[PDB]
Amino acid sequence: VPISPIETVPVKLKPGMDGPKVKQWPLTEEKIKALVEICTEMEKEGKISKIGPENPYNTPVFAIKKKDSTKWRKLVDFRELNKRTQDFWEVQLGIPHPAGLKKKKSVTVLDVGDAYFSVPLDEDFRKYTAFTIPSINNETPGIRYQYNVLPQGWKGSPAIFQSSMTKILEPFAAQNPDIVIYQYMDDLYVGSDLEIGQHRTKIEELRQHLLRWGLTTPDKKHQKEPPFLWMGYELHPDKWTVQPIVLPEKDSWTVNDIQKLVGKLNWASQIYPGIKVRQLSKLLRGTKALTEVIPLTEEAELELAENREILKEPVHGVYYDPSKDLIAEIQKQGQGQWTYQIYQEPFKNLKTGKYARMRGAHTNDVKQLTEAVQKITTESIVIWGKTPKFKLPIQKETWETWWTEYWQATWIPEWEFVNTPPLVKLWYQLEKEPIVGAETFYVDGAANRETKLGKAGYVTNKGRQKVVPLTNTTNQKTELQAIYLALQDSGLEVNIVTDSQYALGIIQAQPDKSESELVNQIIEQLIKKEKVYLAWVPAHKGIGGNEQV
Amino acid sequence: PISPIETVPVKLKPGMDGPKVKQWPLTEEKIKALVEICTEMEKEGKISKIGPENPYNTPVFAIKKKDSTKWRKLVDFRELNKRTQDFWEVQLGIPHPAGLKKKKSVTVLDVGDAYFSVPLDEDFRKYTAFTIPSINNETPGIRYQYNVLPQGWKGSPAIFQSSMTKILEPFKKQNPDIVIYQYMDDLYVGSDLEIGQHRTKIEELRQHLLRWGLTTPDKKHQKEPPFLWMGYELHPDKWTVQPIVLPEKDSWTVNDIQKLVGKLNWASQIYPGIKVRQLSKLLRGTKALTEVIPLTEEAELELAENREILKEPVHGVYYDPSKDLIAEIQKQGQGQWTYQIYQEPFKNLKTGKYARMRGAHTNDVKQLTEAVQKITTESIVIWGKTPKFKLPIQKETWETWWTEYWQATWIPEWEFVNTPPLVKLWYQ
Ligand SMILES: N#C/C=C/c1cc(F)cc(Oc2ccc(F)cc2OCCn2ccc(=O)[nH]c2=O)c1
Repeated sequence: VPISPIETVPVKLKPGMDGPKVKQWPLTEEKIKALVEICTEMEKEGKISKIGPENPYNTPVFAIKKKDSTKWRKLVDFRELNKRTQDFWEVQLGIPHPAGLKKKKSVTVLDVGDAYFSVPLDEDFRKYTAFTIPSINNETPGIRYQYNVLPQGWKGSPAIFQSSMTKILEPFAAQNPDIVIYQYMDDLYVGSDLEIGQHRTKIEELRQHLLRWGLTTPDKKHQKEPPFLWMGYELHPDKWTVQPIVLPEKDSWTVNDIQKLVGKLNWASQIYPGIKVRQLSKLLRGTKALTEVIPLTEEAELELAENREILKEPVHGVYYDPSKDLIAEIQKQGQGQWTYQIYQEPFKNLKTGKYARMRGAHTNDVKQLTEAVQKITTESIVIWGKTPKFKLPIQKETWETWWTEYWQATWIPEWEFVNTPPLVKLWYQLEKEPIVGAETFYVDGAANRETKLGKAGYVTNKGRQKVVPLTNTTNQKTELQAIYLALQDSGLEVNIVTDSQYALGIIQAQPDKSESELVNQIIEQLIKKEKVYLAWVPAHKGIGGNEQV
Repeated sequence: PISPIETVPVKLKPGMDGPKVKQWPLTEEKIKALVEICTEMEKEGKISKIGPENPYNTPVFAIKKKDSTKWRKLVDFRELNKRTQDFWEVQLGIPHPAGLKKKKSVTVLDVGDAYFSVPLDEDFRKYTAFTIPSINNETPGIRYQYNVLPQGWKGSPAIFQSSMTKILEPFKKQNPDIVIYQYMDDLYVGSDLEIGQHRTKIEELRQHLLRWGLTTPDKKHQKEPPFLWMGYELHPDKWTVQPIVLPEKDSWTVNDIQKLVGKLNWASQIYPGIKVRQLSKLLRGTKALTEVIPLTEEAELELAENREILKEPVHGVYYDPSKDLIAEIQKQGQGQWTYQIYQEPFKNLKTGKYARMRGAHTNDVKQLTEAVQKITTESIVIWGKTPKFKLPIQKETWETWWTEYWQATWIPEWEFVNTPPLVKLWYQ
């Protein structure tokens, strides 16, 4: 019976709310007897206390049998009390990433038993946790209890436990600056560079401290020894990797199965380089029906095959050495997919990852590269608390040319060029000034929103003019189509004039790829030209405009 | 330390809870700086550690003072401000001196330290909670709350307003022509004095505040600065708007007249009295863009009329105090940036352009940052409040790098624009 002299954390109900009141009659004698057997022992240990029924509050009680029926477990549903309890500080958002851990000569894992019941509950609040064990029929007075300690499933339990643990660890860490303690949920992880004998002595010492405060640690074995299967990882003394990834074989796939698959792939991507989720996640654009059986496209099949080839043999990440420089390297996968590795030494990775651009209809390689650099910078600041040096497949002149003329402010930290094809380049550049000795194409196109017919055409200063009909199109498509016609029918140098702000918008963005075939063809033409000057004029003001519809 | 009054009781707006905001990840360097700073602040009783029963959180950052080698802690109170100060605008609100923008010189002094002498209402302290984060989520964050009036909270100068008034009273009487306005941690002092005697008067105010118990770390390098410049000086008399200019050319091509007609047609959204007709008639035929086109008399007359109407200010443009200020910035390249502060579209309360320096010092983010700071300062001087920016930058990028160059004790509201169009050159 380890009662604790731990200072309690003051707790309030949400303002204007009172304690929960719910009557529990049901159900059967057996459950009642089990509840008695449990509650007597809990009362004996001081975890709960029988109370006089003076205008109290109540909460439902259940008894649920685990596998191997030799033991029973009591389940109290506190949701209705959780509604009325005050908010607490967030407990733990993320877990620490293994790539950010430092190598230690010794690492010990400590599991604390009955953690919540070892930590007392604020006195004035205790009455709100009251519950009743039912009589065997015949409306006889039920057994009243209340919690003296943190109830399992109660809103404030994990946070209060965390702070209690921190305070308990406070005096030990003061006498032991040479060791590192990470606290996670009900577990403690103690690293040290102390010699194994000294380390084990210190661990036993810590165990004794914790036991003095009413917290238990394993006396059989000491149990966990590397691995160390933790939060989907495998932690080894000199290395870390993911737990084994298994990709199921199926003749049929639903949205759920694809979700799980893509999840496993994403998880696998942090270490195994080259993982591609694009074609497989594109099948998930079916966000309407979640139970719908989804047929696999050929692209998705090939991609999954590639991932299976990558996952064939194991790969491992290393740990972080603060004394060494931090390097990040990026490669383009070509489909709008990007992959990267973060490392210190050449044959070892701290971790890997991927960036994909789902955003936008049109984009280009340089901007995507910048976004990747951004993602990696954020991730690095989170994990190691610093920004990595970058190795990038881009010439400095390319980058400079892009950012100097770009409308958005962008910046990249210290980085150097690495030559590993494909290189990131500017595939075309529009002239800043009109070209002397070039045919001028006044272009335009229009569509009927109803009939979806539309057309596109041009007229040139040399008197040449063309008009082509279109079907199943839109005004935007007709404007782009007009520009494309002008490109097709012109020479190596061309001046185009458009009244479409949209088309000029797409072209001035300098995209190297798009999901639209038209824009792709326009891009090809633009690459094939020596000089292209695109100019814009107000529509319908009839300046130089096209009079034909 | 003693409490001059006990505490000024603070209530929230009905139906509003305290701020809960995520703390952004920080560099190890900045984390250590914050840890040091807060250890000292705890040692002085300014802040205290808190438990899990305090749900509220406010972000914190580490900047550098101005140019210094010493780290400064900057708490972002924007949310708490909106959840509190909106009710101390009415109740405790500081009146804004419309005559300040008319002065020839305006110096800015940092009075923040003063707030640290005054205790904060016991029940309100839990809303000042902030978190020094840990790297790689290794340890739970370090949690403090203020025991005294925090810098950056708009309630601080409001509470301290009376003390400030009575401290400044003797200086105001011997200098009745000097305008003094307090925005948060800052004291803006205007005068029509010659620059030298203006600086002397500012030093007089510094010594006055100092012998009255107010430190103002605007103090210099002591005697000899090597190449650098002294305390922030503004000149709101030169702060008027900017007109729209048209290119002056000896010869005009088809292209030039096309850009001209376009820009004028855009300008017609502001000035209704613009006519492009006679300029459009000259482009009637389909011609090569490089073909030089002589201007007729009608077109020239039209260009003269347009230039004449464009140099006069816009009619019916006034400041609505019930409406938020909006500042749009667009990047002009070559270290130049242009901006417009407005309320409703095409009605511009203020416009301007900034170029810091050319080459071998600064990048885009630094320039945009300094721009935002300057625009905000102007806005404060003129309307007594800051605008909400639309920033031409990627959100995550800005959220990463903005604290590097930020020298200001206040932060404005911002959102990010991925769209912006052709109109760039039209503002330059
Ligand atoms: N179960 C389980 C494991 C949990 C766990 C989680 C962590 F984030 C760190 C952890 O152990 C470490 C504790 C303190 C440290 F300073 C470093 C730790 O690194 C773990 C990697 N490791 C493991 C075994 C070993 O001999 N050396 C080593 O660096 C254990």
